[PDB]
Amino acid sequence: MIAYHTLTKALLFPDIDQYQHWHHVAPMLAKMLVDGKYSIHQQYEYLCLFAQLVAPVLGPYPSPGRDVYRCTLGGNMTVELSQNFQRSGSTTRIAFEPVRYQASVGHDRFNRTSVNAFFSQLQLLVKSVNIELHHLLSEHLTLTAKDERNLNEEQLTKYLTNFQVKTQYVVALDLRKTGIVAKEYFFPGIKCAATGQTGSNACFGAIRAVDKDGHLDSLCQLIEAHFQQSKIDDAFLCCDLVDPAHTRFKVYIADPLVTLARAEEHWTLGGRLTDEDAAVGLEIIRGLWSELGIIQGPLEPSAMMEKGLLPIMLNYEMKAGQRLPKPKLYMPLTGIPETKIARIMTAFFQRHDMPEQAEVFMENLQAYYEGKNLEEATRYQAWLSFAYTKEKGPYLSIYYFWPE
Repeated sequence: MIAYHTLTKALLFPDIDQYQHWHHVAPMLAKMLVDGKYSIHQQYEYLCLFAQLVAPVLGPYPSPGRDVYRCTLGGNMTVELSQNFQRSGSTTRIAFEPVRYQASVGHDRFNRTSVNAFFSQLQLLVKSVNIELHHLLSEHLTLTAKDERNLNEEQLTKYLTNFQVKTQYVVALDLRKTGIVAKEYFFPGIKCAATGQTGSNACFGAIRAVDKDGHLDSLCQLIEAHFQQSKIDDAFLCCDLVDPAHTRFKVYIADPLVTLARAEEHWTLGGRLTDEDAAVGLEIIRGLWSELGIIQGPLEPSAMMEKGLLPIMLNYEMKAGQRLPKPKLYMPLTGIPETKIARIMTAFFQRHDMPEQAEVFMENLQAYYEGKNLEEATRYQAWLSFAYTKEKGPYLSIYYFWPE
């Protein structure tokens, strides 16, 4: 937090919206960098980088009732903080939808230009960021001008009632202790509502358009077969902003059937993953889901939103020289008290030889939400992500929602 207190008396923000995003996001970001054992220089580097690079493209500050282009990152903002837990440290990730006020006031209805503006700034400071995949994938996974002309307000109003926002792109800065690596997410929902194609057709067609030598086709077919068998459509796609030949693609699904049997079906790709690591990780998942008491909300996206409940999500990672696709499970935590989550997390950390994470998890969480009663709060920690390898063991991430 010292870096937030110190940079606050040295940074001159040009407008009130950047000022309010700084004081909204930087305190918790500073706490997480301290908790993650980042050096004091990376605390200043990444806070200052957020101020200079990210806050300008977070858009107008969404005061209650303010008529602005809205997003659901962190629940209600255009920015979301998350944390990946290691043994002797943690890694913080900043995710945001680049947006400028023109999107709120009629000059960019689907917010297409702001991600280009952000990348032109990001690439000046993080030279390793390659956006060749943004130019390649944008056509396949976002609404083009043709798609927009063949779109009627009936298909868009139906899509917006199930998924709230008009988001097409999300950028994630992964703050590794050796330097930032960036990832981009493409949401083809509005494109598919205009063209009628399926999410799997858009996401896997985009991968095969970039993967010309077919290095990923065996992984894509295994995943596509499970989606067609288990009757689920691809929701969106992620990629690393690196050289297109060295990137990782991740295909996401969002299942409104929040049951442990449905989660296990996707974790094993309907039985297509039979290795020992999928079997061990499944048993660690089974116990976490059980002890957390993951709430099965109503399937209808109408009533699941008014109950404040989230679906289950998974992604499947794909790289060129990879044998099998690598799953990761996202368990929704909204509706579960924060102290209950912190009790299972502490027990998890000490069971899997992470005693330093177990000692400080509760006090670190309470400091993220100063003066809040974590026994009544149920909408702060929103997602728990799980992946397992024999090398890494089980590794967990928490995705945080902002207070209302």
